[PDB]
Amino acid sequence: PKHGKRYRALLEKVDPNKIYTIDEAAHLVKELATAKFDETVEVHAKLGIDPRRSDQNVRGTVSLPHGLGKQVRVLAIAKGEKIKEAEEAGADYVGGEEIIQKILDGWMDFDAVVATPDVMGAVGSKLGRILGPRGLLPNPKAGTVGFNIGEIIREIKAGRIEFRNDKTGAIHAPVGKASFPPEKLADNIRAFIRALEAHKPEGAKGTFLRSVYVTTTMGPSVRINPHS
Amino acid sequence: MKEGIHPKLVPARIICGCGNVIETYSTKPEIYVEVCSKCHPFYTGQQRFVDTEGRVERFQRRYGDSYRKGR
Amino acid sequence: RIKLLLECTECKRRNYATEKNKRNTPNKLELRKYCPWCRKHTVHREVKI
RNA sequence: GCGGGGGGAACCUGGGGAACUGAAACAUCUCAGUACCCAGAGGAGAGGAAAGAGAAAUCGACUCCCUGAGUAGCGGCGAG
RNA sequence: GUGUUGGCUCUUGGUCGCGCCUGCGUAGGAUAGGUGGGAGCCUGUGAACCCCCGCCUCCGGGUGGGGGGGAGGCGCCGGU
RNA sequence: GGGCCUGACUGCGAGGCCUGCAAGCCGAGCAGGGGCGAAAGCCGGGCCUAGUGAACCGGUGGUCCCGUGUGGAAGGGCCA
RNA sequence: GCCCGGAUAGCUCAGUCGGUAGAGCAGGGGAUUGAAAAUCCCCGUGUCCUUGGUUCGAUUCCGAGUCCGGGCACCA
Repeated sequence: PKHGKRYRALLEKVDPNKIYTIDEAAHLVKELATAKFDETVEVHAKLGIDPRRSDQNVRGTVSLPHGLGKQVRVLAIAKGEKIKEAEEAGADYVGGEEIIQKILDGWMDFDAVVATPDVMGAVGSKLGRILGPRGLLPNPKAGTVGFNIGEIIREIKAGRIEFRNDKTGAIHAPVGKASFPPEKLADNIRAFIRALEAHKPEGAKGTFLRSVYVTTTMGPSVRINPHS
Repeated sequence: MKEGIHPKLVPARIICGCGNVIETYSTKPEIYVEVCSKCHPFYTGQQRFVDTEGRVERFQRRYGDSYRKGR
Repeated sequence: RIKLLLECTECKRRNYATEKNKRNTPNKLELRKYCPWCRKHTVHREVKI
């Protein structure tokens, strides 16, 4: 009845009988973990879909405002003015088909790729073969291709966070900071709640949003009740 | 009479039959079985005061016996 | 049931016209043509099993 | 100290309840709930004040006559 | 099947809920079951050094515990 | 024998073949709409006379007509 | 017209809960061989029915297609 984690204390904080609610969550999590540096809490969940028959495969992004500064990097692939707009907006990786070429070579530091319709051909076909079934290639309704490179990367910084059910029907995303801002992580968690909810294909019958949670990169993993 | 119920009347009639179906499924009714029959309950008992019976019939029974059980 | 089976034409969700047809030689291959009452004539298409 | 029982041409209530013939065969169907066995109250019983009608912000117990269409319809939608 | 046709009981199967507690085609300090958060984590072991003991196996190893004490280890970093 | 293409079109037809019934059968020409020529025009299956079956019943693709107070609906009317 | 199973070596058929394709028989090759055998070693071939999506990859996982096998129900 004794286990291998010093986290054990934090675990004692952890009383898994209730599924509680959102704000409560902000508080008890913020309190729960501030180990090295300050917690990088995240939300994670699972939906009653079937990602094999891609007729439910979802992804995109809500706009959890915040202020922001951490999670899911993105590549702004375009040319001059777009590098301008998106880079400034809030980009982690920026350039164009030159960055695309660098990637074909041996540089890929961005989870999501957003390219403007000006270097989109080079991005998708040159880097198509590279970003591939990694989730790193641009798609016209996957919040990944279009001219508003600035607008989308912008929200990435004020604040981005995307969506993409993995193999078994689950998503992950940043919806509030540790010592946060908490309300922020909340709001973005939300925008995602919504756009996701919308995407919800009419091919669902029952408990659709099955598992919905916040988990970090290398860190904690706890479900969140996007209700409260 | 000598076998109705005791706690009311459940001793009589029955006209019936069948043949076959397949309606709001694929068609009309395989119609026919011009037949006739019986249709009834069962027997049992308890005690007045040292020495008794009941006889009666099924359900009506159960509630009833309960009743005079009250007395 | 023989290499003679009956199909019929329907057109781009805007109507359906009929007529039987076959099975033999080029089997499935089933676009064709025809014209529905959709609009004034229109492709149609055909296919429809 | 009471009651019944026993009758009764037809009418009458319920009890149980059939082939013909038709459907130019005939198995659903049909004659029909008809014939007949019965139990029983009458002088007539039957039914008899609405968890009704019907849709108009309408009627108003029950029974029998005329009408309601033989239309509304029931169906090897056929005899009927 | 179900109604009278009540009592205790040995037990065995399917199913879904959680745990393993678990996950070894191959380069992979290494038996990575995914997809999320994602460079930090922790000191009721004062430690990865050592000790046995509990448990699951495809040599290894993974995991859960009792102790033994003297700022240490690992995740990072990189790398496959 | 070669090219290009769907009319083996929907709406329909006047007026005739034969026939008592129902059948089956012949068809200029008007409309929408196309296709073969540049066009004078042919094309509403094949070179023609056999490859055929009422009525019920029920199915499906409509439609978006009907619904037994009203909204809908089981269900259902006409088309294919 | 529904409901289940399969599709693999020439034959009959195994087959990770995604990393290799394997039996049994047929066929062939040597030793043995009054002798037939049995013995006895050794091999041979695979879009794993087809088409796409999931995944770093997939015989396998899911959809769809064709085929064969099973079954169960009606039929004016």
